[PDB]
Amino acid sequence: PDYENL
Amino acid sequence: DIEFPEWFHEGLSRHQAENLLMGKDIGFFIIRASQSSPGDFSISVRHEDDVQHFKVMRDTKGNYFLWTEKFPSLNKLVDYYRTTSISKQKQVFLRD
Repeated sequence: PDYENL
Repeated sequence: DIEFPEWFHEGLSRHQAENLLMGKDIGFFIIRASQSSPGDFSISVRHEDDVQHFKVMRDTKGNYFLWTEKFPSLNKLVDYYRTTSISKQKQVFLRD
């Protein structure tokens, strides 16, 4: 799942 | 003097975190043990229309950081994102 700071 | 902050829920999933924070206003947030990366932690934060997720980064001296600035604890990281936007794409500020 995505993370906004990676 | 060890109790966790009221918004630190260790076991909460990504999906449970989005469902919870949809019922709160912009900036409200929780911290959970990361589900997709065991041993990480995650901050889920209510944005305008949705909930976005940030990975808690660490270094060998044990600092915490999300972007640039580094902190000696999770609480000091939190407190700094009460007045510097946690989102680089819209303006969003941790609130409890």
